[PDB]
Amino acid sequence: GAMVTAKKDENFSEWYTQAIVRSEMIEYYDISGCYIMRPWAFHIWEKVQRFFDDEIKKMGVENSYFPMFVSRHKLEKEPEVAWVTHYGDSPLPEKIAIRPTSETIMYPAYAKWIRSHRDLPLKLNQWCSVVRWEFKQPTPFLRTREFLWQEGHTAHATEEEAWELVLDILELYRRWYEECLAVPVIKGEKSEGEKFAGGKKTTTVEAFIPENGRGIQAATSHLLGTNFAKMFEIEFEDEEGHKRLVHQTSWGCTTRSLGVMIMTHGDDKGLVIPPRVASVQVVIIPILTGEILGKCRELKTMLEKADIRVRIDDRSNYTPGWKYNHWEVKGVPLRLELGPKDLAKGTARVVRRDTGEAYQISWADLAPKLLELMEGIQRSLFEKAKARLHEGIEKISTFDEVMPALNRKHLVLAPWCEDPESEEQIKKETQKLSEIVMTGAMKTLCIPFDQPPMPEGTKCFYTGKPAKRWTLWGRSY
Amino acid sequence: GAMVTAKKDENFSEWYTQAIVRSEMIEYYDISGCYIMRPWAFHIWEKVQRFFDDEIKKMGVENSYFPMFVSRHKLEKEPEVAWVTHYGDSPLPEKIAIRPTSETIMYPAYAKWIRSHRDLPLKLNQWCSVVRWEFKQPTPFLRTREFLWQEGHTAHATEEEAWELVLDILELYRRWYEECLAVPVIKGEKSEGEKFAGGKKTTTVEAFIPENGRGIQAATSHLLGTNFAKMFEIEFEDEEGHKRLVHQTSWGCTTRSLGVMIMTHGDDKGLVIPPRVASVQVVIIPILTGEILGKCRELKTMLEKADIRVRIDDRSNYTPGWKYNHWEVKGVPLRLELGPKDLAKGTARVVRRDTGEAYQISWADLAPKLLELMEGIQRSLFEKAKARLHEGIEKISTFDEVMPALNRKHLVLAPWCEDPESEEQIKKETQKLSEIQAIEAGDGAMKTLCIPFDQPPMPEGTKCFYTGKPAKRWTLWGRSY
Ligand SMILES: Cc1cc(N2CC[C@](C#N)(C3(C)CC3)C2=O)cc(C(=O)NCc2cc(F)cc(-c3cnn(C)c3)c2)n1
Ligand SMILES: Cc1cc(N2CC[C@](C#N)(C3(C)CC3)C2=O)cc(C(=O)NCc2cc(F)cc(-c3cnn(C)c3)c2)n1
Ligand code: PRO
Ligand code: PRO
Repeated sequence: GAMVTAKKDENFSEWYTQAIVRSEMIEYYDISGCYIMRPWAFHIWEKVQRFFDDEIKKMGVENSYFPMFVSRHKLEKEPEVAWVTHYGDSPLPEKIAIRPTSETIMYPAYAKWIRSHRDLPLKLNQWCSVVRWEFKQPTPFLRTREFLWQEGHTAHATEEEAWELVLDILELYRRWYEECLAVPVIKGEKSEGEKFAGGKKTTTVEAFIPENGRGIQAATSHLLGTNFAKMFEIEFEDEEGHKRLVHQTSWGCTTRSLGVMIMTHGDDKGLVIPPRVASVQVVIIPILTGEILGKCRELKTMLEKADIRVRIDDRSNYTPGWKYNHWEVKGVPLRLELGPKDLAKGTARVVRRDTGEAYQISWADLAPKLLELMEGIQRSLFEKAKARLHEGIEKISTFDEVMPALNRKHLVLAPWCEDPESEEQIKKETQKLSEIVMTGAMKTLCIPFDQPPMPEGTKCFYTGKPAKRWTLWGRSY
Repeated sequence: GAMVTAKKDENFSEWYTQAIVRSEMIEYYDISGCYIMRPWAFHIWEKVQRFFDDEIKKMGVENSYFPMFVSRHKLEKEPEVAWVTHYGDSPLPEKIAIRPTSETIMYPAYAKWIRSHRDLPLKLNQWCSVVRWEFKQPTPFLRTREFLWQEGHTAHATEEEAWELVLDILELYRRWYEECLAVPVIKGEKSEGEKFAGGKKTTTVEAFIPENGRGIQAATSHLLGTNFAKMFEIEFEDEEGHKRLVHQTSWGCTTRSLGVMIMTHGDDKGLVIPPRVASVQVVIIPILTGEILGKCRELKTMLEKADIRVRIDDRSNYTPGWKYNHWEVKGVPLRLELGPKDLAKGTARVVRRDTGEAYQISWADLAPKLLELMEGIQRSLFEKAKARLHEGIEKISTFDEVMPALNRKHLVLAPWCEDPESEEQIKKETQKLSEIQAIEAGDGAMKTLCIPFDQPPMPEGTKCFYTGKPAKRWTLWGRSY
């Protein structure tokens, strides 16, 4: 048999490795930092990809594909980049490099395509792989040297429109995590030191892993503004003849979501998959003759008439207990058992994956009851995570409250004056205090949109200067 | 005013570039061999990809994604590969390679995954890009140094099942080209020298460009057989305990398809895009003031209720004829003109892209008539291309018939004994003659395309059209891409 023996609330690392390995999600590779995405993990990426694609196509964004290579001189305009130097056995003219981001590849094309305001807005997106090479230790799904992602780049006439689309894409990411993956995220504004290089303002959705008390950036949505139009000479004309700079936005989302989705919902038994991204929503396990096996196909067709995803585990050379454990660690939401007594009884027995609750349902009520079951499972999966999230955040006043809260594996919400030097000072002294496999330092995660009230007079929690906004702090990824 | 000045049947080389550039399908990148696929071609790639994906999901094939790099030792296991050596300024402990094809990447994992007969069959597929860095003349879509594709790799317990899957995948490719792209292909078997390296037998579909009389391999499906399992120790335990080798198949299809489609259908005006893959099936062009745009949007919604892809070109800054030409070079099959005189009569004037025939349809009859018209356009495009294909293939007996046919921009179906030395000699001999021909012109070899599945009868005996040996089968020959 193949199941999970590690406990999630003890050795979280080994539990994560077991849950993602013993569920046929990843496979190791001989090249460090890279992993093989098996179909069970990929059919979730497919669902979130199709959803986000439909949504951005409703916004008018069109898909495209730009090369994976970039000339050296077009990238030298403002590391962890990999370069190509040979073709078989001979050297090339210029050493071309692999894309860590397609701004320097697409924007030369944007300047050529954009001439008049009638060419705006230009909204492009592409689904591609991206290489980011670091010495540091790799972690599956979260810190991968080569990850799949979507990256969209838009160019608008005015900054108002650009900012509006930035926020719309951030809302799309919020739905991606909260509605599709049932992982609660916090919308926020990035720090000046934590924001995208060369951009004006960077928006983000942040997630929280309670087991290690670490924050992690789910997705990102940037307002580049005109800072990149200067770098790449992307200009247009209004109906007055005046050459003006375009306002650019860029945004992206990786397979890191999947990893987050796992840590938020897996338990000591393995995976739990929200019914909205589950490749197989209901698995039918026949228990043994032709009558039972043929009735299972009738029930499969019936549930497929309700757009439910059903696979019958008619595999004969496998004990039913092995199928139980197999699909338990797989994370399938509802498992459906049908034996001979069930077929005679005219009912079936389903066991939900989140709580283990058993249900006896008649065949005439099977489809709507399973719909209600999946909806309730998704809602509860999201609510438990929301509760853990808000119990993992502490509202503080001074810095003397920081180190206890960090030790409780929590985050802090503090009044901050946004002095960029103060953030580095705070990181340094939090690391120093933690010193007494990753750092113990505390940095900014975001400046949440849902801003709590700032009282009449107020004070920064570190420098004592007048505080500007509430900031989320914590040990991060 | 992006038009197409070139003539397709005169300067075809330039016509292709004009048709693909002034439709805003491709854009040029500073690195040779790499091209930017703008949305107008990518929304065709999207449709063919959704089609093939649904169809292979019916076959139990599940999608995945393997890394884009391969180790040196695992790749050199028995070229045109791009090798990564540095990160920033520092070199690497081992040099890695960018994938030309992911056999050496997936198959080490196959060896780990297959243990018993219960793990078989195993059907994987991935949609990604591959980098073949040939340093010859790059052609958009046709021969690029970086191109998108799907590659599917399967492993079975017996070879009959593997070959069955091979032929099913090849049929899926024939549907991809003839039912989606409306481009006729020929199913066939690759020669012993042109088959996939290390494989047992390669099946293929071939397409024909008449303007330069060239054959081009549309897609491919390989029977690797037992050969790769020997390389990567991919074995399983039989139902009886005997340890045996898997039988593997590998198949793939690239963006080249799109390219071929263009060459098959575009005319002197620009693109012609088959309606089953077109991003905009019907373009509504207001003749230019809300009285007209309102009815345009009403018709847009009504046609959308019939799953018709409609975009209304309400850009008031251009003349209607400019819009006509702009959506003609893009190859939109149907153009719906709605003038102010049309609003009182309650009709609209629809013009199709392939023939130019113009119809005037009532608003109520709009949806079913446009459905019928798109079906007819698809049928007529494919049937015209199929007739052109059968006009361009010459059935021959002697090598004396070869050079005439090749000079007519044609292919030859000839009885062949299938000895590989014979193929190489015919290649060299056709080149050594086409060059002597072109000497007196102020400025060409022929190779095997496929051994078609629909073999004509082979009379008793019959001599190979080049060597005089007893002929095996009718092979396709022509100048290749
Ligand atoms: C899956 C994924 C997604 C990402 N991004 C980047 C873009 C983004 C999106 N979208 C955001 C901007 C974050 C939202 C995303 O998810 C970034 C990375 C990444 O740095 N991988 C390189 C790498 C390899 C490795 F072996 C180890 C490390 C490492 C780092 N610190 N330590 C201690 C080890 C890092 N890996
Ligand atoms: C788009 C694409 C698809 C392919 N495959 C991959 C799979 C396949 C499909 N489908 C099949 C093998 C046909 C089944 C296909 O077409 C192969 C290639 C390719 O060799 N590109 C490298 C290249 C660059 C270049 F600048 C020039 C040349 C060149 C070659 N001869 N001359 C005179 C110039 C070649 N380019
Ligand atoms: O990688 C990043 O962080 C940004 C967002 C997508 C494109 N560049
Ligand atoms: O590259 C090729 O020719 C084959 C097609 C599938 C993968 N390998």
